[PDB]
Amino acid sequence: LPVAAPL
Amino acid sequence: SKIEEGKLVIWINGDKGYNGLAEVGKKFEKDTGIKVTVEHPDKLEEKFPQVAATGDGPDIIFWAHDRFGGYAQSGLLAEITPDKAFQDKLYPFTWDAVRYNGKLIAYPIAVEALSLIYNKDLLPNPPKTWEEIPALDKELKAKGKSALMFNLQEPYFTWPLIAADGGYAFKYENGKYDIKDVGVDNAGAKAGLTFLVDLIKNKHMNADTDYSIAEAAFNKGETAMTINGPWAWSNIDTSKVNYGVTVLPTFKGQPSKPFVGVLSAGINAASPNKELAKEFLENYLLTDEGLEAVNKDKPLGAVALKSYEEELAKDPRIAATMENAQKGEIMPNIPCMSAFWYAVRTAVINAASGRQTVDEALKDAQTAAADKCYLDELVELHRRLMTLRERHILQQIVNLIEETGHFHITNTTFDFDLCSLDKTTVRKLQSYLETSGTS
Ligand SMILES: OC[C@H]1O[C@H](O[C@H]2[C@H](O)[C@@H](O)[C@@H](O)O[C@@H]2CO)[C@H](O)[C@@H](O)[C@@H]1O
Repeated sequence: LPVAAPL
Repeated sequence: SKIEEGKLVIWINGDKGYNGLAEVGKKFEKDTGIKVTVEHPDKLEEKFPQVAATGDGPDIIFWAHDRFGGYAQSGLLAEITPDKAFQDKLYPFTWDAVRYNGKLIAYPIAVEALSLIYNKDLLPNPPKTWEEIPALDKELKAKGKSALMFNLQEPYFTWPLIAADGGYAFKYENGKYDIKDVGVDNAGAKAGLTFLVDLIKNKHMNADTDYSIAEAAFNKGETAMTINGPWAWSNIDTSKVNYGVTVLPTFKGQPSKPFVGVLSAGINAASPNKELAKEFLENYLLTDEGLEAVNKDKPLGAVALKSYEEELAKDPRIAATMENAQKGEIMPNIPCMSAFWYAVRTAVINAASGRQTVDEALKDAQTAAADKCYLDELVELHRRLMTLRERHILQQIVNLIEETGHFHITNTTFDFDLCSLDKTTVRKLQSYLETSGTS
């Protein structure tokens, strides 16, 4: 379950 | 489209009063002109999500509330919209059982709990403990009878004993039902399952005893005791057995803890008759006369409708149903309930057959149920995190992840995997999100 938030 | 408009098709289990319910449908037809068809297909709790996913099935589905959360999550149920006046007619706790993610997804009908049912002619005073059943069985075997026969194939019937010293399998935390870390695997549950397996090894019970076998034996006066719900009372009345319905036996001094199901009626999301379904359930079924027609066929237990429950309150069999319900555990309705039941069913079958030891069987059931439930909560948290946009909230989530160090940074993103986090970190994200005002 990878989560990506804007850097 | 696939479901016929201008009529109602209702599915209810074969053990319930489907003929009494059909009589309420004849009353609806006499007043409105709408025909009501009642059906009781085999394995309807599994057939319903199979046919409703394709836009098919009945307009109305009856089952205990535990399965409805899974149906609602798959988009199979219509949200119900009773007004305050109608809601005030049923006990508030019954509405809680049919609430999923803030919305009411079914009409509660009745509160079901298993009780110990005994033959007063063979056993004037039933045993208060499970421990005294092996010697009682020896005494009755000398007279050509057995002490106890009950369905061993479904975890619903064996769970009360397993949980007597085990305690509750679930707990409420962060606005959601969570299966406990040792809700199925603890020493008390192992002691309970061992007692059940020892009953079989000592020839006091048979591993293949199912619902029909136990019901026939009790109703023919062959066994002094059985474990069953209120629906079974009519068949015993017909058999003319002089029976009592009482508190389940204690194990290690602890009360047996049945899972409490609220028999509920959901409306299929694919139904073109949602308003007719609402009128039938609110104005016909959930009335003293509607519930009496179903009750007279097969007793419902402690009904959700206040007015009719007061008229059933004096029945000693209902007092026993309520006492066992208070000692048991209300089933959660979360979608992983399906996996919980499969896992406990497999543990009881494997321990009773010698396929696994008791310890191995419950350890594996705890792993299978907790992995499925935890995976569902992670999928939901991932969905929740991916919709957040507000800077302060995102900074705080990232601050919590940074404490663990389980993250990576790319040219454009801050990355982490919910699967690589410890459960305490996941609980902190859930706790923070509950306070952030966002859902
Ligand atoms: O055994 C697992 C099974 O338990 C419950 O089903 C009960 C049901 O609530 C009663 O109304 C009655 O029909 O007996 C059933 C057990 O045979 C859960 O409701 C169900 O989802 C679960 O699979």
